Amino acid sequence: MLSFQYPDVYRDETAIQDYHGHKVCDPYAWLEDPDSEQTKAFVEAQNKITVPFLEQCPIRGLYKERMTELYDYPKYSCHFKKGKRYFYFYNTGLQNQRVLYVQDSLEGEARVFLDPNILSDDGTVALRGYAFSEDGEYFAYGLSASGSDWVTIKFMKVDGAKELPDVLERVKFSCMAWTHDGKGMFYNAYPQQDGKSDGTETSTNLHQKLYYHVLGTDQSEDILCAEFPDEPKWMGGAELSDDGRYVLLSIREGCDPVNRLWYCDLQQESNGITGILKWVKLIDNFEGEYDYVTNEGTVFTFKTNRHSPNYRLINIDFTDPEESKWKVLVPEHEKDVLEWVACVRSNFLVLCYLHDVKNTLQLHDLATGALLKIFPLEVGSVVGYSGQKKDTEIFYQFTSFLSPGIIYHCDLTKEELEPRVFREVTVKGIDASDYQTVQIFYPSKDGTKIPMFIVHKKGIKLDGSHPAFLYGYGGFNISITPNYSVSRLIFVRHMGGVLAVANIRGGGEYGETWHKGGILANKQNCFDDFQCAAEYLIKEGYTSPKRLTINGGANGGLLVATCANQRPDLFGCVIAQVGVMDMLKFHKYTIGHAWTTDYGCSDSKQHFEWLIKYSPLHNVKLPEADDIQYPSMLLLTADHDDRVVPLHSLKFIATLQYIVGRSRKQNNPLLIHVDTKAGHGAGKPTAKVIEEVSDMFAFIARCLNIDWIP
Ligand code: PRO
Repeated sequence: MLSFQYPDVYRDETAIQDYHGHKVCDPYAWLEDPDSEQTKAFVEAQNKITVPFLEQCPIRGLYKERMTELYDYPKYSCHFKKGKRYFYFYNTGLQNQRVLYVQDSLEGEARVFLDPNILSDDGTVALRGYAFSEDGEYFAYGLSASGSDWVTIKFMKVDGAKELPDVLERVKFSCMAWTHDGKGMFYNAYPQQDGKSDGTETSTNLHQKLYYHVLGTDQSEDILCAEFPDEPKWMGGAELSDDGRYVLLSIREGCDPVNRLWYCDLQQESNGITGILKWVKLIDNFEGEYDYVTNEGTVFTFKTNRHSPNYRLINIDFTDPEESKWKVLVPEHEKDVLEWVACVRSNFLVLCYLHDVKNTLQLHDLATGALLKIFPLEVGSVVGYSGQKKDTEIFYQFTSFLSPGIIYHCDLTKEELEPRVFREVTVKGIDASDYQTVQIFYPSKDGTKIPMFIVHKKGIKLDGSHPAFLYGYGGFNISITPNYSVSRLIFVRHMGGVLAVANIRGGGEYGETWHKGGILANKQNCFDDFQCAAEYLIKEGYTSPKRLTINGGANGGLLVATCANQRPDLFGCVIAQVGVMDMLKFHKYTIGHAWTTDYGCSDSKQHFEWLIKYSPLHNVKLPEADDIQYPSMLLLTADHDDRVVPLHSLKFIATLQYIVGRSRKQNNPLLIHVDTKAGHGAGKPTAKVIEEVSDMFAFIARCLNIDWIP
């Protein structure tokens, strides 16, 4: 029969909970405890069968070698100036973590400023956030170990790259902002909690507070500047205005792009920062987002979505704060989303728009908002930018599906502006001209036209014979734009596959209306959109059900897992990374309470009724037809993923193996791989990234029996 046997997993049939009258059984509830011998044994047993399966066919080694070769290309970030020096991140190619360099001039020799690689043998300690003092002489940086969201903030004196004694603990989802007097830095921290705080715990994160750390002191001396004891879920991030006069507090609750905005005129403090600041509650509700751009005196420019779904720029004068008095600096565009805006060279605004899922970059006048210059870009994404108000030049990084980055530079002091190539890297082995990217719009179930990028070798016959890899996310106002992925291109070139990315609802591709189209009561829209994408690829002849692989991560993991339950006949392989699988209990762990803005919460009868319909953990069912089985599935998670606690995947795989894996007609494998010293994904070292993609494509290869193409 099969080559391996699924592990014995105890079913606690007494675990029954009542959700507003509906009895729900959770037989693997015990997997919620990561510290138990039972759970440890479970993980060990699952990995024991997954690893040999993935490593059996030599195609994995072929893929790993090719990935190690092709991924070995110089990787730079935009240069950015702080004080009298320039900084930039650079990875020579295969370093586990990118290194931060410093140079005293653009033509000067660069030296290593911060090398995270020497902090661990395996590169599992990574930089997570940083902040330079206004004068650029001091530097704060966060470090996370094993992929955890938890951070320890450390400090350095820039001149000489001197280590300082200051260390801040209990930092997570924190701001980092220095006051311009150079005395200290604002940051967020959570209260002491029982148990561990290393990324392996599941404990809910509440009561985050805003503190001020004076350089040269112990964290126990830190000043508490803002706290919301009556609102446990609020999170207040601080930033200083460009002139350093005001502390702007952005309070968020949940993941919607909205925030309260309070301010503190530092000059009005009785005796400096000594306790809870004299906050003026400018915007004291969660009805809209207000993202600070710059200010001229009391006139503050904010990027907002207040009655502007595609976003716009408005000016609020603190001296005449009523909404009826706000000035619209740059009106909302009928369809293009204003993604972000930066102020540079005092009176210039850099605006980045998303037009049909492709970026555009424009320069505008701060005083009038009028368009001054269009920066030419090919089809793709702007994924990096540098240029603060006092800077006189900008750098920006562009990427696409077929090419790594091109970093451009533009000296804004020249009357005739014209960006110039500053850095460009070419991957030897992947000739971009051999492939093509197309964008099509397909109708979903309800008729809504959804965009989808498709990348493939030029001149293929659309006869349905090609394996395909369809990616999707769908939620949280996140736009899935073009990105350079050598791993995916190896699938195209060496596995003869077709790549597709569906910009389903719930994302931010078409503004807040697109986001609202895939949340709460309408979450099913996401799944319908994605299923329709698969149907489009099949109908048009790009692939066939048995040769189609779907992939998503986190909320995207929820996407592909649900699609496997709803339309098992439509896919051949499903790879769900760090997915949210238990939609009834997600809100109980770590930062999960924040996702209720997209999903709702089971505590509500109304929400429960939406959730129970698509929750992956609660919708595993044998297909009715004798000729339909579940697709091959691979769940990927890690023991320090404190963003989406691994229990989601643990309970889901147990359920799949028991309900579906035991069926005689099920021949496709249902596996999970739980990595160690890793988390959700941010900061994952190069070595691990390579192993992961090798596991993914090896799985696809074995399940669909795809031959390697040298
Ligand atoms: O998608 C992610 O990365 C997690 C889970 C949904 C919200 N944030």
